[PDB]
Amino acid sequence: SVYAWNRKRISNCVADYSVLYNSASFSTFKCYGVSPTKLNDLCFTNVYADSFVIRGDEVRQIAPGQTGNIADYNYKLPDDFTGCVIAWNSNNLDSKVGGNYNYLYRLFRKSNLKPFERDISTEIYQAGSTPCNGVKGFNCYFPLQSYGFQPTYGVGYQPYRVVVLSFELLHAPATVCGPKKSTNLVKNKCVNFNFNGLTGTGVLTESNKKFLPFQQFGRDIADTTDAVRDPQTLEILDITPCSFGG
Amino acid sequence: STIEEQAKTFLDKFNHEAEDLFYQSSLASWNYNTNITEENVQNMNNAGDKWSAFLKEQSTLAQMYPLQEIQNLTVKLQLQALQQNGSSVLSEDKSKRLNTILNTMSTIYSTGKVCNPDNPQECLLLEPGLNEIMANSLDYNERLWAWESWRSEVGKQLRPLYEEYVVLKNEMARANHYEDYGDYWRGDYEVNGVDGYDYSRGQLIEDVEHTFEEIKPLYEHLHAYVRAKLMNAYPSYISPIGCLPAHLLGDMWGRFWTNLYSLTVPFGQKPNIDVTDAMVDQAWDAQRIFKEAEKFFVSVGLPNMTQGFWENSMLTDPGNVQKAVCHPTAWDLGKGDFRILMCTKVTMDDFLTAHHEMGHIQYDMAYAAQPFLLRNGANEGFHEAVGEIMSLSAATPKHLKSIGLLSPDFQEDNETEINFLLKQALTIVGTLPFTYMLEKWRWMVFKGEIPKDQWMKKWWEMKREIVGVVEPVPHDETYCDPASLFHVSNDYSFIRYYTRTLYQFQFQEALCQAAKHEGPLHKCDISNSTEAGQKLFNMLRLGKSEPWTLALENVVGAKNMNVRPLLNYFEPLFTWLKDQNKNSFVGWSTDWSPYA
Ligand SMILES: *[C@@H]1O[C@H](CO)[C@@H](O[C@@H]2O[C@H](CO)[C@@H](O)[C@H](O)[C@H]2NC(C)=O)[C@H](O)[C@H]1NC(C)=O
Ligand SMILES: *[C@@H]1O[C@H](CO)[C@@H](O)[C@H](O)[C@H]1NC(C)=O
Repeated sequence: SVYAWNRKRISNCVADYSVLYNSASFSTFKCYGVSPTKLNDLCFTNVYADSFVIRGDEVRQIAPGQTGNIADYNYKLPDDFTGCVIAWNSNNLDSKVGGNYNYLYRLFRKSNLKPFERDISTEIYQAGSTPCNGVKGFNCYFPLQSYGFQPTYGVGYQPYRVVVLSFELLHAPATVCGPKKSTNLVKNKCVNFNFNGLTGTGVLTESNKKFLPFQQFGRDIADTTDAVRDPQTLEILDITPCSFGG
Repeated sequence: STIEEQAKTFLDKFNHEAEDLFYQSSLASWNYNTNITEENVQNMNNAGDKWSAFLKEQSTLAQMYPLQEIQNLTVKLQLQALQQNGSSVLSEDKSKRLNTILNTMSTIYSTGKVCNPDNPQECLLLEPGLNEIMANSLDYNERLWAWESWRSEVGKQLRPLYEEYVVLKNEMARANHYEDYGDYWRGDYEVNGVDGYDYSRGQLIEDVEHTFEEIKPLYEHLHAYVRAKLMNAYPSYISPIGCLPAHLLGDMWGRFWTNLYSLTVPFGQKPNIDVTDAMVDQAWDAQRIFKEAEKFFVSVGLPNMTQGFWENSMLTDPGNVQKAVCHPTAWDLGKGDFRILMCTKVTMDDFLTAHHEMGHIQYDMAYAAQPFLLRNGANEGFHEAVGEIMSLSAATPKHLKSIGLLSPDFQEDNETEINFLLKQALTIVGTLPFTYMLEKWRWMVFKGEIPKDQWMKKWWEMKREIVGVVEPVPHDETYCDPASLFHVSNDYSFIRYYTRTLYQFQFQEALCQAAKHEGPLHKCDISNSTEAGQKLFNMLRLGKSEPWTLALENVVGAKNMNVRPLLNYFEPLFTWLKDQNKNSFVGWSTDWSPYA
């Protein structure tokens, strides 16, 4: 639900944002702190996923500096938020011909919801001065109401699935990041290489020395790299500077 | 304890279930109308009782709120309807007696049976039959008998029921802080908001009749013309100085006079506006007709028609086993759902009717952002007027030529345009005086200023002067002409039908005023005119949020109700009929009668 929006922690993996961006089945995908093109380039510690199904009209309400029945009581999003949200039509999945009543939204709240805060309380809302013992009466109401998603509901009213991606930058080591570029191995030509940050120019040949199962690269003396193990076939290469002279 | 803030919470709580339950009821009604079956009959009541019982407790809660200090105009307007409990102002016995008398008054009308004297077992009903006997025929005996049977076997048996119903309805209306019952009907044409735009029920009463005297030269001449032509049609039946009976009107009540257009055609050799061969030649089925009309709607500037309408709506004939009504209806089930229910046929009249239904759809979706209690027209006379504006704009030969329907070398001129305008006027200005006198009669019957003896003898002796239709036969007070009507047994307001067309013409003038179109008003077209949309757009989205007094400001500068376009639209027909009625004296002498 939206007042009880689920929270999932994603860390210690690689994120495939390209397949998420290229997909054309997503109704809404807009954000400003990070442009989607460069999202795979730079990465953070971990991410938070919040999945809930909302009405089509309310989709625009989930944005920084917004207020509404959802943006103020069911979910509050801080103005300094980074990342963005994926919304897509789910009328044929979430809704049913008899009317989906399995989703609920908070309508009343004495205190406005705080950013990145979820309130699961179901206290009997009180408006007037009448003493109510948790029972409905003159002006004592309920903070939660239900969705009535139906297949015959028009656009802006059909059940749309919405996943909020919250990005955070703790001082702890970053875990989730983007993929590689791979390219292709070429030998016996003065080229330049970037083997896991081992940036440098040279010519790569085949060698015969044996690394123990845990080294990554060797060196000989005066701290100059002399051999590298490729991270794909686990073979020992060699490095020679392409010639120069007067 | 504040009341203003908690009123909004109560409104939201009421709405959250109000839209849902109204949507369920609308879906059930559409299901029943689309396909009828025994199962789909009892569920209608099973939903209607719940919907009605939902309206009682919300108004029950709408008495503890002191609606005298709430400052928000929107909140005050919204809770004004909330305090309206409805029929809970009298005793339960009186309420059930009134419900029973309404039901029996409707059923007696629904069981009308009149048989021919020669064959005692051959009766005819409101279905095609005795109504058609005097609708399209050239006779004076069968028409006389049919009208006599209708006015004697219907209305006379309903007389005591109406007698009790009038006083009961007046009494229950008095308990709602109302001086009468007609005041409740006039409450729609009433605003108590901003100063300078305020309106009163008595203001409506006076302004609905000060808008009637400006059409006297337009009407009387026409009457004389009709009378004059009736002289060439029915010699030695009516004196040239008198007035015609109700049998020759063409309808059981003479509301529509277009049935005599073909009989009284000036130039019968000139063909009328016919495109039937054009409709059938290239197979104009219902879908492509609706799509071309939608293209015209887009050319007006209206928002794009919503996807899914082509799917849910059943455009064609319902079929053979799935019985359904053929009443042209445009359903707005809510929550973004729109549908249409019509028995489509390839006619120009059905073309205009489809235009009307889609105009209703557009107007309905115009105020979708309103709260649950504000998705209604600012008055009764905008929905029908908005729908009929499109019908009026779709009949111009300019648009018909623009859609490849008429020959490019056509010879439209003054004679055929005058004939078409006469056909239009027999429907347009052919209803004003009878409607006005009917509504006035209902009003002082509601008021009670006329006693129990001046009810039926007054009806004809005032119809003689308001319209000019002679009493074909002697009658006593046991007769009741008005009771033999659709909008008298179901308690339906009829004043809407008076201003409605006027609104059209006002808009039909005002838009034309903002159209840069030179020539006659009838030939004025709004096709390919984006500027003609936004003026309308400034009011359609208003809905019931703003009173109609201020709503009638973005289209017409004048906020009053002055009858400008009736003397503006029908200028050539009137100036040609002045030439036509040079010798025939206009007006009717209320002394000649068939019996004396
Ligand atoms: C990553 O690199 C390749 C990518 O597929 C895989 O290793 C080779 O996989 C191919 C077929 O997928 C085999 O024919 C080779 O024999 C594999 N070589 C080695 C050295 O594994 C595998 O998915 C990954 N390999 C490693 C070492 O992580
Ligand atoms: C309306 O929507 C239809 C369906 O996509 C489209 O073909 C058409 O171009 C739209 N017209 C306008 C004016 O938006």
